[PDB]
Amino acid sequence: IVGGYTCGANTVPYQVSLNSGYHFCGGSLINSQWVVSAAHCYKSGIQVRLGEDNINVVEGNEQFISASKSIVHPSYNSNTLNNDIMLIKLKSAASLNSRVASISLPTSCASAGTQCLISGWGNTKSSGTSYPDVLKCLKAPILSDSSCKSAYPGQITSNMFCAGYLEGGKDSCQGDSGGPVVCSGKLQGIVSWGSGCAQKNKPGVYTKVCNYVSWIKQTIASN
Amino acid sequence: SSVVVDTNGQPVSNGADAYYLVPVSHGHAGLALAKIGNEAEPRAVVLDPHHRPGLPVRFESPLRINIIKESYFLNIKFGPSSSDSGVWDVIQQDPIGLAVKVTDTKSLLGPFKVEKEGEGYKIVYYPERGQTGLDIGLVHRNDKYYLAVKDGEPCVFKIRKAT
Repeated sequence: IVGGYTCGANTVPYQVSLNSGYHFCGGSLINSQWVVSAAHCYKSGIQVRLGEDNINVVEGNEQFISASKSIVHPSYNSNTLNNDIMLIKLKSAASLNSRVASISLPTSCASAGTQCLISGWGNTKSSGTSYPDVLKCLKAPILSDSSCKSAYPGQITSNMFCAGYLEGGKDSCQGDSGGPVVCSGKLQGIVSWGSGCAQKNKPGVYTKVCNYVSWIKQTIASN
Repeated sequence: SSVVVDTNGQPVSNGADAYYLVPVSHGHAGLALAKIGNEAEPRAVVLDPHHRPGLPVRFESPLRINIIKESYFLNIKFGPSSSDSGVWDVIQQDPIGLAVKVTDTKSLLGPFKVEKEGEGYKIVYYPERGQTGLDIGLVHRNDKYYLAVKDGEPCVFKIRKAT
């Protein structure tokens, strides 16, 4: 997280990390047995870690639950980044407590300017690298689609939205992918991609969760 | 879908770290720069015996994930992370052909993928993203090995972390 602040232990109870011995992507807990993330975070034998604030210490309230199914959206296109969403089923139900809570699916899509919360363990610098041990938070608004297509010509699909600050300095970054974008207590976005991190006229682009709500319900119901 | 890794078993970072490309068939060859024709500055990438360890590269994908997959379209660059200099590209140029060269611009999605080949990895060039790929091999000239398109005859690498 570039230009953010320390969340706190209990503050992002829906944030999860995707692991296979190391952290590589963020995720969002949507119910007791299902986590959503980005399609390009797909990996064999994913282990899901819940309730972490410091990832490098076994703080005790953590739960490491292995994935039972890792289902990429069937329309995911490795060339166009469209349909960038993946479902991860946990092998056992996660126990909800002060550090572990589910985030609910959105009812409608948010409109430009809505204030949103982005979190992850990604880079904190726009040039170079520095990875924090504790979870970092950032407040950022959704931007209009007209300015979004101007920033990334020919690349913005109907299932994406831009978010952040046209000035730069505040943005998501490498290592946050799959993590939550929460507006009004609703999971509205998934951190996906961007040109560098926090560069001028290069905002973050995030998968538009609201387009997949029926598919999420159908997939959870079917499996 | 498979993760690209270094010689120590660690996944290749996304732009964060540089890596030496150590060929298995040219143990004493590192990445280096050379002129092709009438160029003043060296812009062509070669394997030069007079350069060990060679020049390290960075792998960049606009995806905000910390690792590199086979299916990601990648930019490959020399020098610092956020810089725009030393970015690889393919340019028609005699007498070598489809030669690997450097420019000072960075496209959003690069034309390179890193794919498993033999006991190591090959750099594969796709003129555009949806297309069929072309392996980068070696063109023998001037006591050095110019990296260039040679489909069917890939140049095999190991990926050594810069430390």
